[PDB]
Amino acid sequence: SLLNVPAGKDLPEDIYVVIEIPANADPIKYEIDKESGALFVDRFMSTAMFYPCNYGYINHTLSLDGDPVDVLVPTPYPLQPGSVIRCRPVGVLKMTDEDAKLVAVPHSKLSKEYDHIKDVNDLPELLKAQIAHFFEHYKDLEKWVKVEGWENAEAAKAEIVASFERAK
Amino acid sequence: SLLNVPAGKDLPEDIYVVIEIPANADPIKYEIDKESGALFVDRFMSTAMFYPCNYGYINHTLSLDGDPVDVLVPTPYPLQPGSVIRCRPVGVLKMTDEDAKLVAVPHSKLSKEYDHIKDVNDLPELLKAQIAHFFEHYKDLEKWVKVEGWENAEAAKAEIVASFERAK
Amino acid sequence: SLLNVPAGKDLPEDIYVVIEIPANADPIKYEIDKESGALFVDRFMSTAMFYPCNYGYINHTLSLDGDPVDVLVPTPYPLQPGSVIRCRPVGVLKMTDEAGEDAKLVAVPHSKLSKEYDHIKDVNDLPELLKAQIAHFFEHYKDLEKGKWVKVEGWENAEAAKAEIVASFERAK
Amino acid sequence: SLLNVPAGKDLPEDIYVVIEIPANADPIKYEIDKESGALFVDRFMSTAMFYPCNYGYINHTLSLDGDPVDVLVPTPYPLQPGSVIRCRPVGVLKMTDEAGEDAKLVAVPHSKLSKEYDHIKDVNDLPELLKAQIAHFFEHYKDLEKGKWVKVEGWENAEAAKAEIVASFERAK
Amino acid sequence: SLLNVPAGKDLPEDIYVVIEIPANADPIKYEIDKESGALFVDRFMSTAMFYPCNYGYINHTLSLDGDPVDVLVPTPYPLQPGSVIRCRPVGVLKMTDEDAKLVAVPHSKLSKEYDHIKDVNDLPELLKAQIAHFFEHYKDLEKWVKVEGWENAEAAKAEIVASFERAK
Amino acid sequence: SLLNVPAGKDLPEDIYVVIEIPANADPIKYEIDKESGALFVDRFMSTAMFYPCNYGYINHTLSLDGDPVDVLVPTPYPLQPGSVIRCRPVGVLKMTDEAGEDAKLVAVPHSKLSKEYDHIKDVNDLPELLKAQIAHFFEHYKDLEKGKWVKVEGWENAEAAKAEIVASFERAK
Ligand SMILES: [Mg+2]
Ligand SMILES: [Mg+2]
Ligand SMILES: [Mg+2]
Ligand SMILES: [Mg+2]
Ligand SMILES: [Mg+2]
Ligand SMILES: [Mg+2]
Ligand SMILES: [Mg+2]
Ligand SMILES: [Mg+2]
Ligand SMILES: [Mg+2]
Repeated sequence: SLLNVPAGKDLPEDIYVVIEIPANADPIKYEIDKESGALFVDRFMSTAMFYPCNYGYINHTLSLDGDPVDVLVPTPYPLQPGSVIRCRPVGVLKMTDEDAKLVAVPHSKLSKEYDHIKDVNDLPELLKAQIAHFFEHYKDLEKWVKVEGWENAEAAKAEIVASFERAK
Repeated sequence: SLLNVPAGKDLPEDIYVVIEIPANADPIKYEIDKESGALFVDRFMSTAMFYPCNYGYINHTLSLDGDPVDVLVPTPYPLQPGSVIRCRPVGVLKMTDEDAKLVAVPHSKLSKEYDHIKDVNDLPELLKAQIAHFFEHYKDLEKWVKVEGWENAEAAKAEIVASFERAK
Repeated sequence: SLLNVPAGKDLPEDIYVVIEIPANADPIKYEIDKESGALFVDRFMSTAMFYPCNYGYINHTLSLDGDPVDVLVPTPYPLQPGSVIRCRPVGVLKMTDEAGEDAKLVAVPHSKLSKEYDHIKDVNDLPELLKAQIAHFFEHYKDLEKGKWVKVEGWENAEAAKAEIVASFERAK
Repeated sequence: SLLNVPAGKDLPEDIYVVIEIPANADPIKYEIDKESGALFVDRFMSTAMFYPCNYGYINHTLSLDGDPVDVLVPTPYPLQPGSVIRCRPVGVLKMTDEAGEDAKLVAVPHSKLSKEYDHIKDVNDLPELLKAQIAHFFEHYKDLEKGKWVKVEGWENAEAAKAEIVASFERAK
Repeated sequence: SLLNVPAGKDLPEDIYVVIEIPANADPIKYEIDKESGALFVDRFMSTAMFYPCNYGYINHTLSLDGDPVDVLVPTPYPLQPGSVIRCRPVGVLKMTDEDAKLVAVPHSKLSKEYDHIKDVNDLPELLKAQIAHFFEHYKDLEKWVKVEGWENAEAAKAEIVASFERAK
Repeated sequence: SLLNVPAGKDLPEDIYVVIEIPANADPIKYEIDKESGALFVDRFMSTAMFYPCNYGYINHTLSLDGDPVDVLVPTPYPLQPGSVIRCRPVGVLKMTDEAGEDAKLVAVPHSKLSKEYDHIKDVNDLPELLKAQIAHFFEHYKDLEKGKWVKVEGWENAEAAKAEIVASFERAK
């Protein structure tokens, strides 16, 4: 089951992200039920918006807000909900609703299209702008958010370590 | 696994439906293998028809025909096969092939678009007509069905209780 | 060609809307080129949003913004860009952008194409959620565009909508 | 424009079919408007069915029902509404509806677009399942329409199909 | 879980194939992680090619190359990744990278559209040509393959028996 | 009609490309018929491949192969066949097939439709992977066609691309 997926091959550099929401999909917010490991429908988003990246989490992590570390992962093609992808963290969007969303890109073994993206600054400015705007507005018709800013790979990695250790 | 999903938060008012067939999809009839909990292909439908609603069942229920209680769940967007959705029952299409198909709509927490639908009579007449016609004709090129009529929330709820208790 | 499509069967009650952008599609803003009648890519939207309804225009109309009357049309399923749909107007979303005033009509499929909308006779009959999504979209789809802004001002009834159609049709003559 | 598309390269063996509805699509019945050549939404089908094949017509043909010859064309993948495909006729589904008689031709992609259909020379070569689905669809797609009914009467060969094409082409002159 | 799916109802005649890659899909190569049974992203294919058939494996089999027996399964419609389909083997494409890919078609109970295909020779020549060409070229932009030839149902069945027994 | 679409706003820097085949689509090779302007199905590709980019042409151009200049255009999302996109050329893939010489231009969306490509000024700025996929595709998409072969010869810069456009435009006059 998805419940048995490890946090990564080598934390915080090499991680696995369990995808819950594909990039560019219908506005259905799914979530893996932590008890069953099954894909539950969390809610039908009320805004006409879509996640600009595949969205999911790192298993075996516990942040402050209670859940696992949530990650956005850009890919050439939308991924299947419930699928697991190997990535390396490169940044973190910090916001207040405080919450942190990491940005991880596919591991070199899955694709070479991202090798050049080592840090938050290497991410296409538009994409960063879209992620922010999305997080800043998807819940408008409901819960609110306030994007504070981006942080580097180090801070993204620190969040992973802290949450994994905190999960233990 | 899907095998561990509960019948609902509060039977028969608040239930979880394990989706096997998405609304408006290619004519592939999937079914969750009860032993493995895996999605098996039951058959490739022979008619050029598609389920007008997402189709699935309530876990931990056993009707007479042997299976779990089967449910149709309208949603704004097609759901993923194997996904689980929280709903509240509102009616039942009774037919003879006797079989009963409940109609459940998304729980208020997932969407407010259905709050006004409390009973079978609140369902759009077209949709009810489509569900009937579909059930009445999808197996024409194979097994036959004869739609007898709709029943209220109470009867739909009674079917859930009877099947859950019968499952115990 | 799309350029020859009439404004409607009986304006302003019965109109045709030329679809340029389907509902729930990828963020590509298409626009029918006025001279060729061909579907041009106006731009790739910068926000992660999608039109909540099919969006197009009534041909042979000229609003004061120099363009045809814009119309949003909800349909059970997304339509093909470049297709024409028979509708009857039911409301208008009034707004102000960086250029000035703008209005978007909301029209529903005519009774002969579908009965599902027969009960929607006016702006008030539209699901509140739908109205909310349309407003939120227009209010935010251009947020990532330097120098562009939208201020939704409110909705207006069928009568106001029909008024826009006649004025613009006459104005286009 | 689609209005200028020829009936075919060499009628009735080699024809072009203007596609209006793709195979396995959402239940939206499109129709090319005869005067504009534009794709109009004829209606949103009320049943949970979809055309088992791409459906369109041969341009410049006039059958006695006042419309062009209707043709169903199976293809490996669904075609774009408004596209034209070169086919060769292989059969005709004869039926009677509430208005009277109707016939739908079944044509397959010409050998130059694909070799996959070279072995389908006549109505009997079509997979029985495909023939069954087409009949069932026409027999049931209008079930939720008050006052509409279809009674499939049977299939006919390539020769009968080609006969329909020539008669209607000549008839359209 | 998918890990508990049996090899088939009756080996080597009646088997179950666990689908990992749907036919005609985006070039994402998924694979079921053998430890968790979860769908992992193996890699984003670099060529602009797509599997001409649904691709997966027979569970509880171990070939030489180490994995389970991999199967291509033509269907009227693309199948869901992680879904299981009942088929009967009809041929095997042998190649060297040595590797063997079986071709199985849906079991008669799921569809009758394939009853007439009993052996490798009954498969549409184009499809066989497409499978070969695909296998011969998908890894060009990376690992190489050399299609050697097709073999009959018997050889396909022999491969299943050998791998199942070898898996024990 | 598509036949009336101009070659561009300011050739060879600013051009329009009429899309015939979208990126990452089913293997159906569409082609705009030169006389009708309608989208014809040229053929169903025999290989399990798909165009890595949207593919079309610049109207009003005539290369020595007797056809308009072919252009591949990467876009964030696949475009509708028959739509026109404003681009600026950045390179050309030179190749030789069974008929002789051929060249495919690579153009990117103009700055006004999207800023995402502003940094792509020349063939060298294109992602190497993209260049590799395009070459591999043209080199293999016709492998299952008896008597057809492609030999990619190399890439050339913006200048060479712009040269192709002017020569062909002038040549089409
Ligand atoms: Mg959090
Ligand atoms: Mg039952
Ligand atoms: Mg979308
Ligand atoms: Mg305006
Ligand atoms: Mg469908
Ligand atoms: Mg007729
Ligand atoms: Mg192997
Ligand atoms: Mg594809
Ligand atoms: Mg050329």
